[PDB]
Amino acid sequence: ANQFNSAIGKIQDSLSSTASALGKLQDVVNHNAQALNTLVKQLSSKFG
Amino acid sequence: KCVNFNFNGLKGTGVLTESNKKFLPFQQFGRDIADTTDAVRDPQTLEI
Repeated sequence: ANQFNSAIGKIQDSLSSTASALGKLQDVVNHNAQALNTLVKQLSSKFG
Repeated sequence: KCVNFNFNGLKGTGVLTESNKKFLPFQQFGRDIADTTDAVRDPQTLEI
């Protein structure tokens, strides 16, 4: 129980310091925002 | 008020509110991130 309670607290310092540890959720919200953004700048094009 | 717009050919549909940004004295109109009409100075009175 001393090995378990120290290991749960090691998640708390690693996730609060490293912002790239949650990068698997970061590619979901950024590629969906990039898909909505490329619909915006395609309205400015003339299509010939 | 939702009205029609006719500002020297720059047509549109929306409301008119008071702008709080800084603008140029030679400026006819501005553009947003979608590169369309969003801010029009009056040709007689000068309200952007």
